[PDB]
Amino acid sequence: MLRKQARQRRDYLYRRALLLRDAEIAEKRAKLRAALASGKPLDPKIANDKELRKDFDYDVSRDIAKEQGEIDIDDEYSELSGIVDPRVLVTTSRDPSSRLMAFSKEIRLMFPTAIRLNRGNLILPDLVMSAQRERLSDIILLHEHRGTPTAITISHFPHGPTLMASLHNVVLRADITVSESYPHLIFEGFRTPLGQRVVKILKHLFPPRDPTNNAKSGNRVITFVNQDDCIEVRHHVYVRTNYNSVELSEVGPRFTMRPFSITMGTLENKDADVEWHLSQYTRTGRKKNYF
Amino acid sequence: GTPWKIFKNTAFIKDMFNSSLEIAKFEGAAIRTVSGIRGQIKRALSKPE
Amino acid sequence: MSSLRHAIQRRAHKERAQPLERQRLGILEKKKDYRLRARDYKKKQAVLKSLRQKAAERNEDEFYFGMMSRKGPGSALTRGKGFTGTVDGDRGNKALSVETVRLLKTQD
Amino acid sequence: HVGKPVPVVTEEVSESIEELIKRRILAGEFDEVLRRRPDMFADEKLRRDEEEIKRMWKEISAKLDALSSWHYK
Amino acid sequence: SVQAVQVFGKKKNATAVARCVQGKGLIKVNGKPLKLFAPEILRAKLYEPILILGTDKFADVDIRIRVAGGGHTSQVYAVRQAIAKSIVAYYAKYVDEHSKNLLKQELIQFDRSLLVADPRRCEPKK
Amino acid sequence: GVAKRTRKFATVKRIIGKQDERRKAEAVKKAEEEKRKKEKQAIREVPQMPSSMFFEHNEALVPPYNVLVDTNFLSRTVGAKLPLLESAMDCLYASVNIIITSCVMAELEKLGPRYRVALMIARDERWQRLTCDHKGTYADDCIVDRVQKHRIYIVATNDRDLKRRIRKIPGVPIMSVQKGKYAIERLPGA
Amino acid sequence: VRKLKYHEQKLLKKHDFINYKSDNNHRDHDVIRRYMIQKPEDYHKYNRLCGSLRQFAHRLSLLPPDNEVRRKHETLLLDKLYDMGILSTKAKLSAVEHNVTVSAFARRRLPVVMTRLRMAETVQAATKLIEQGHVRVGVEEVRDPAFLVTRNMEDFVTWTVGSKIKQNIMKYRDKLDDF
Amino acid sequence: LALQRLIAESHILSEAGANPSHWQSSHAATTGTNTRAFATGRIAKKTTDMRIQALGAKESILTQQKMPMNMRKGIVKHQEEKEKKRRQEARE
Amino acid sequence: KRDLQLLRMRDVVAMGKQFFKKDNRKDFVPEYCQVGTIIAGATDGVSGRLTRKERKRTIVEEVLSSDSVSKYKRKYHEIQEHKKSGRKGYYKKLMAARKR
Amino acid sequence: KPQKKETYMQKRAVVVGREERKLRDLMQKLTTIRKEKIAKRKAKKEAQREKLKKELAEIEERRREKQKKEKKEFWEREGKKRK
Ligand SMILES: [Zn+2]
Repeated sequence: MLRKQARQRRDYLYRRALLLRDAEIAEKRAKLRAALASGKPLDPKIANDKELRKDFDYDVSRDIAKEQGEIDIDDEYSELSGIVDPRVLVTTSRDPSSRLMAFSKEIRLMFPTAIRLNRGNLILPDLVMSAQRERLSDIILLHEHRGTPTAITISHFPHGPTLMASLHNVVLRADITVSESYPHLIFEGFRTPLGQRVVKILKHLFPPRDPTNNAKSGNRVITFVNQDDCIEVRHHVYVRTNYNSVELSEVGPRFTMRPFSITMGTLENKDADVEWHLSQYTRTGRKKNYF
Repeated sequence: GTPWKIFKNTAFIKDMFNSSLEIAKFEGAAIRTVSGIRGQIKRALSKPE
Repeated sequence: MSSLRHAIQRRAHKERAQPLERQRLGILEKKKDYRLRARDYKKKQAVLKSLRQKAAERNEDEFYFGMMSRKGPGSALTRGKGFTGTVDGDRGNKALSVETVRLLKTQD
Repeated sequence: HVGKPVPVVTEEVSESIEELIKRRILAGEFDEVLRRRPDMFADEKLRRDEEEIKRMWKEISAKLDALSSWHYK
Repeated sequence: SVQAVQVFGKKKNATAVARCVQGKGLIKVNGKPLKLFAPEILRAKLYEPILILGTDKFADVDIRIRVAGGGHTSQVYAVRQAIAKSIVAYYAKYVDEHSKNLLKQELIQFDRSLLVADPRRCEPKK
Repeated sequence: GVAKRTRKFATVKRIIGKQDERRKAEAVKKAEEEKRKKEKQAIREVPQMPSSMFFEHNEALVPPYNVLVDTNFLSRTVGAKLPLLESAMDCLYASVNIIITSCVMAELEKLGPRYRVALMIARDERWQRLTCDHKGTYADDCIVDRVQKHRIYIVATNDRDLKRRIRKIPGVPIMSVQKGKYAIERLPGA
Repeated sequence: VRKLKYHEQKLLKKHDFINYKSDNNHRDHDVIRRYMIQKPEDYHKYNRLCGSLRQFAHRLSLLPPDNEVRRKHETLLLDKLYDMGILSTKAKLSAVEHNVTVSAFARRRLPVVMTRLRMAETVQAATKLIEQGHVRVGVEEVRDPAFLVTRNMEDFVTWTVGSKIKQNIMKYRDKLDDF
Repeated sequence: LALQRLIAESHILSEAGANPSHWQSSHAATTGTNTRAFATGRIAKKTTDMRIQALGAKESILTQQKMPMNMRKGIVKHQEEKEKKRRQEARE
Repeated sequence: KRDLQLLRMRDVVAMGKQFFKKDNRKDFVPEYCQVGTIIAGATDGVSGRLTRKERKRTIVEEVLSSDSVSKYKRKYHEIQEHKKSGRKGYYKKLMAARKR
Repeated sequence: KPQKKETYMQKRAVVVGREERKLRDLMQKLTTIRKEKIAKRKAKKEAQREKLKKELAEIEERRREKQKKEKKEFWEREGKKRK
C-alpha cells in the first residue's frame, strides 16, 4: 500500500519531469508538422535535425490526438475523471466550537457525497492514512478564529494537490431544509492556467453527471467567481418559472475565499513542492491576479 | 520601534505607537526592518498598549 | 559615464551603528549579516529537507552487509538516556588479551 | 501598504453574481464534469495492414503477459 | 551460549522490552521488581499472565522489562504483553513445542491482547 | 562414502567481456603506454621565457635582420615586380639576410611551371638555404615551429591565416607587401 | 599471436581472432556480464522479444497517422509496456523505437530490482540470496534469478518468513522479537 | 502545393504500382516489395522525406552514409552504366 | 618526520625574509632519504662554521635554537585572536550581557 | 562519543618533559601559521581568477558581436547577389 502510493508519487513526478524535458522537441515537432502541411518556410535547424524526422514519424499521431482533443492530459485527476464518485470528508481543527461544527454541518451539507467526522484527537498522518485506506477521494479541513471560520484546506488523495485558503465574509444559515441533488457548478473568471488548476481541483470535488439532460434536470446551483484572486461561492436553489425566467434563493453559506497556497502533494507533505503561494512581501506582488 | 517578542515570522514590536487607536490607523501599513526585511502591521496587541 | 561622474558622486555612504541603549543588544544587521544568517539557515533547512525525504522514502526491508559489523542507532527504549539519533563509531580501543597486558605491565 | 486588501461584498456585487447565475441557468451552460462511459474503447491495403497489426498485437501482448507471469491488466 | 529471548510489547505509545533468560523466578521492571511497578490498582492486570500460567512455569526464568512512553495504563498493558510474549517465546525456543501451544491456548482463551496488540485506527463511516 | 564437495551459488559462465587486453584497441593501448610513461617520468614542463624579451619586445632582433620567406610572399613579390633584397632593405633600412626553408622551396617547386620565374628568383644563390628536417614539407608549421623555438626571425607573409597565427606569439615582425612596397608589423624601429 | 609487425599487419588488416563483425561488438555479454544474466540464451531470448516488440512499433508508425487502430494500439502498447516497467513514460512511441532494449528487460529482472530497492548491495549478492531462497515476490518464495518483476510487483517483494537476513535486519535495528 | 507533390513525387507513386499500363509500374505492383502487407506507409515515409527535402533539407534518412568503397563504386558505377545504356538507347 | 614537515614548511620558518620553491605534493615523505651534515669548506672556517653550542641534533632543534621564536608566538596570537573572533566566547558574552 | 573513563592506555603513558614539549609547541605554531598563510594566498588567487574570468566573459561578448556583424554583412552580400 504505502510502497504502492510512494512509488506512484515518484513515478508521477518522474513522468512530469519528462514532459519538461520533451517540451522543446514537442514544439519543434509541431512546427515540423504544421510547416509540412501549411507552406514552404521551415527553420533549417528543424529541417536538419535528423533524429527529429524519425521520432517525428513515430510520434506524429499523438500530437494529432492532442490537436483534435482526443487524449487526456496526465494529471492527478484524469485517471478517474468523471467515472468514480468522489467521496469527500470534512473535518475541523482540534477542539472545534459550536459555530465551527455548525459551519462543518452546512459545508458537508453543501457537498452530496461528503461525510463528516468528529475531530476528537486524531493525528494528521492518521487522517491521511485513514482517508488513504478508506478511499476518501478528497478531504477538506476547517479552521476557526473564535468559531467564525478563517481557513479551509482542501486536500485529496493518494497524492493530489492540496489547496490552502483563508476565509472571509462568512454568513451562516439564518433562521429557517436543503435538497441534495447533484449540483450545478459555475466558475467565472478563471482565465489563467493557475485558474485552470484551481478550477480543476474544485470541479473534480463534486459528483459527476450523466451528460444527457444536465442542462434542465436539477434545482441546485453552486457558484464560484473571482474578483482579484479571491474567489466567491454562493449556494442557491432555483425553480425555472418560465422558458425565459428563473427564481433563485440563497440557501446556505455566503462564502468568499482567498487562496494562499496550492501545494502538490497531500496534507502531510509540508516539504513537497508548492506550485503557488501568495507573494506578499515582494514589492509588485499586490498588483497581479494570477501568476 | 523595537522587537518585543520574536516568534518565527510574526513579531510583537514595541515603543513605536502610543495607543491601539494609532495601531488601528496604521493597521495595514508596510513596516520595515533595517536588515532590509519587509513586514506588515497586523493587529494591536491588547494589554501592552 | 564613469568619466562623466564627479568625485562627490563616488563618496562611500556611511553605515550607522546602534544607539547606546541597544549596544547591549549587539550588532545592527544591515544587509550582510542578514544574508549570512539567511544563507546559513537555507543551507540547514535544505539538508534537513533531504534527510526527511530519506527517512520518509526509506525501505524498511533493506539489507546491507555493514549491519553485520555495526551497531544501529536503536531507540529511546534500547538506548534510554544515552539516546542520540546517531550510530556510534570506533575509537580503536579494544579488549586486550592477558598475555600482552602482562607485557605492558612488565614495562610499566 | 502590504499585499492586497480583501473586498467587502456589497449588494451590487452579490446581485451581479445572481445575474451571472441566471444567465448561465437560462442560457444553460455548466462546468459540471460529465460521466464518461468507463469502457470507452486502397482500403483493401489499409484493412489488410490493420488485420496484420491486430494479429501482431495478439501474439506480442500474449508474450508480454507471459513474461510478467500474468500480472497484467 | 546462553538461553536468551528478546520480546516487545505495545499499547498507544508505551513500548516495553522484556528479555527472558534462564533464571530463578524474578521479574524486574525498570530495575524495581514486578510487584512494585504500576500504582497499586493495576497490579492485578500485571499479574494476570502469572496466575493464568501458574508460577511453576516461571520458576526457571528471569524477565527484565524496560518500559518507555505513554501513561500509566498503557505502560501496564505494555508490561503484561511483554510478560506473556516473553514466556511463550522462551518456551518456543528452549523447552518443547507442545508447551508453547498449551501456553498460547491459555493466554488466548483468556484474552488475545496479551499476545497480539490491536491498535485502533478510525472509522470514516460510509 | 564421503560428504561431497559443495557447489558454489552465483556461478556465471566465463565470457570474455569489456576491458581486457586482447579485445582492447591498439591505439587505446598506445594511449595507455603514453599515459604511463608521462606518469612515471614526473616532469612539469615549463618552457623558459626566451632570452632577450622585455614584455613582448624582442631586443634579440637587430640588423642584419633575418627574414624567413614564405611561398605567399615570393609569389606576391614576383607578382608585384618588387625586388626582394632591395625592398626588404628599403623597408627596414638595414642589411638583411633572407632565409628560405626547404619547405618553402618545396612548396614553390610543387606549384607547377606557371611559377618557374618565382622558383628561379627563389633560388638566388646569395641566400641562406635553411635546411629543415621534419616529415611534412608544410611551410606554415615549419615557420611557426622555427620562430617559436628561437624568436629572432622576421616572417615575410601575406595570408590572414599565418599572420593571424603569429600575432599570437610575442615579439616577432611580420613583413607584408602592400602593392608598391613592403610593410613591417611589430618591429618598433623604422 | 604476437603483436604483428608493420608489413604483417598491413598484409592482415581485417584479421582478429577475438572480435568478429558477427559478434555484434560483444554487446551480448557486455549486457550479460553487467546484469548478471546466468545464461546467454536468455540474453538472446530477451533480444528477439525486443526485436518483435520494436518492429510492432515500426509498423504502428507505418500506418497513416489519423487511424483508429493506430490511436488504440499506441495506447495499449505504451500502457502495456509502461505498466510492465520497461518503458518509463507512456507518451512517446519513439521511446519504443529506441528505448525498448534487452538491457531494459534485464534491469527489470529480480536481482537488479531488489538491488535498486536496496534489498542487497550488488546484483551478485542479491542473486546469491535469491538462489538460497530468502526472497519472495508477493506470497511465493521465488528462487529464479530471471524472474521478471512488473511495476506493481515491485512493491510486493520482501524477505521470506523465517529469514536469517530479516533477523539480521531487525537485529541491526535493535528491534527484533522472538515471537 | 499538392501538384508540386504530384509532379515531384511521380517516380515513386508511379514506382509503386499506380500505372497498370506501364511495364515497370505494374511489374512493381507484384514485384514483392508492395505485395508485402505494409507498403503504402513505406512509400509514405519516402514521400514525407521528399517533402522535407522540398522544405529545405540537404540530406535524407533513406541513404546509407557509410560503405566499404567497392560496394559504393560498384553501385555508382552501376547507375552510371545503366543511364549510359539508356542514353545510347535513346538514339532510336 | 618532524624534519620532513619542517622542510615542506620552511617558507613559514624564514618569516618573509626568504621565499622558496612552492612544492605542494601531498605525501611529503620521500621514498629514499639520508640525514647528513655539512663538513668543511677549505676557504671558510672563520664565519662559515657552526660552533659547539650550535651543532645541534635536529633541524627542528636548530630552528628552535635560532631567533624569531617570540615572533612565531606573536604571529600565532594574531591568528588565535582572529580565530576567537565571534565564535563562542563572543556569543556567551552576548548572552551574559542580555541576561544581566 | 567522548570517553569519560581514562582507560589503561591513557593511564599508562609517559609524561613527556620540556624539550619535546617545546618541540611540539614550536611545531604546532608553525603549522597554524602555515594554514592561515595558504588560506590567504588561495583567497587572493581566487579573487584574481574571478577578475580574469569576468573580463574574459566581456571580451567573448565582444567576440559574439563580431560574429553577428560579420555574418549579417555576409548575408547582405550573398543574400543580395543570389537574387
Ligand atoms: Zn621545414
